[PDB]
Amino acid sequence: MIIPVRCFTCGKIVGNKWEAYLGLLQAEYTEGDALDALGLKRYCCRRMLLAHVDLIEKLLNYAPLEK
Amino acid sequence: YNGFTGRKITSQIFIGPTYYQRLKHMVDDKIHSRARGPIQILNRQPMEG
Amino acid sequence: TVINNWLLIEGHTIGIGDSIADSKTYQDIQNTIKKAKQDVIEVIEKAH
Amino acid sequence: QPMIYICGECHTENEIKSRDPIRCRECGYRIMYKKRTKRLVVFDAR
Amino acid sequence: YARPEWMIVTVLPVPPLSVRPAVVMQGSARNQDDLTHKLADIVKINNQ
Amino acid sequence: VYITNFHVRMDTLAHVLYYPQKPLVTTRSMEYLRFRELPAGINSIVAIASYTGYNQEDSVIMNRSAVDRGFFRSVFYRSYKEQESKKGFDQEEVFEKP
RNA sequence: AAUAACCGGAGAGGGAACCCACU
Ligand SMILES: [Zn+2]
Ligand SMILES: [Zn+2]
Repeated sequence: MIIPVRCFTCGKIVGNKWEAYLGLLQAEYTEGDALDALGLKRYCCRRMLLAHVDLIEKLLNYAPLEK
Repeated sequence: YNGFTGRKITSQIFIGPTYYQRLKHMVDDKIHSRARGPIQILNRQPMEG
Repeated sequence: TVINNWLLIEGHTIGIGDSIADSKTYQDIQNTIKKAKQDVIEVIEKAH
Repeated sequence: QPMIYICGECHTENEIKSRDPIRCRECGYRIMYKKRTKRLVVFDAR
Repeated sequence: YARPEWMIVTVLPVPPLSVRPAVVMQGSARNQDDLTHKLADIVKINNQ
Repeated sequence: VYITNFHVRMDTLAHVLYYPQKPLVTTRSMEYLRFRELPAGINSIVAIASYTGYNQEDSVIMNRSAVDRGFFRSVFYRSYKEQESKKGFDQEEVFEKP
C-alpha cells in the first residue's frame, strides 16, 4: 500500500527512493536509466521500485469519516 | 550455494522472478477439533460446522 | 533421510534449457512435418 | 455516562444518550460512528 | 403377528415429544415442527 | 486490494493485502481491467530446484526473512450485525451492559 | 460469654431450503 521500506530479499532501504524516483521520471528519463542513477543494481531490488503501485493517493482522495 | 555447509551446488539451477498470489484458504480458517461439545436436539449427536 | 541429504548437495533442477533442442533436429522436425503434410494434401487431391 | 460519537458528513463530535434519535445536533445525519478507545495499546514491531 | 383387518387402521398412533421436539428462538418458543401442525389438523378434523 | 474504498465499505469476509504489485511480465490487455491499479499478489524471485526435500508435491519452501519484512503479510476483516427488536411487551430487546 | 454457612455453586439451544467455493 506504500513502498516497502526494505527489499524483501536483500534489506537495502528502498522506501526513501520513491519520491526521488518520481522526480527523476518527471525529469524525462527512461525508467531504467533513472533507476540506475538512483543506484539499484540487482534485479531483486530493481523490481520493487520498477513495478510498485502506489494506492495511497487513491486512499487519501477520500474524506476522513473519523475526526 | 548451500547455506548450511557452504559448498557450491553441483548442478546449476533455474532461477528468476515471477508472480504469486496467496489464496483465501488460509490454514487458520480450516483447522478445528472437538471433545464432547454440544449435541443436536432431534438426535444426541455432535453439532456440525 | 540419507538420499535427501545427498540431494541437498547434488541438486536436482529443471529449466528452460532442458526444453530446447538443437537446430539440426529442428530441421529434421520441419522436414518430416512438411513431407507428411504434402503427402496428406496429395491424398486429399486424389480423393477429390 | 453519555458517550462521544462522530457525525460523519459533519465530522462533528456529538453526545447521545440511550434510547434517543440518532441525529447530528445541527444537520441531523443518520450515520453514526464511535470514537477510539481510551485504553492503552502497544504492538511489538514484529 | 399380523391380521388382515389390522392393515385397515382405526386408531392413529402418535409418538412422544422426542420425535417432535419443541424449539425456542429469540425466546419466542413459537417455533413448532411440522409434526405438531399435522397432528393438530388431524385432531381438528377428527373432532369435527 | 479488492476495491479502493475498503476501509469505509463494511463487507463480510474481506481480505486485503499489504503490498500489491503490478506483475513484472503481463499481457497488454491487463491494464484495461485497471488490474494495474488494484493488483493482487507480489513478485517473487523463485528457484526451481529441490533444495531440502521439504517441498515434494505442490509444496514450497519460503524464505522467512521475507515474511518478516513484509512478504505477503495480509490483513483479514469481518463485520457483524445486530437488530435490537422491540415487541408487543412480551419481549423487548435493548442494548445495555448485562 | 458464641463458631469453618461452595471459599473461580459453568452448559451451551433452532432448523430448513438454496447458491457459491475447496478434494
Ligand atoms: Zn534486493
Ligand atoms: Zn452533522
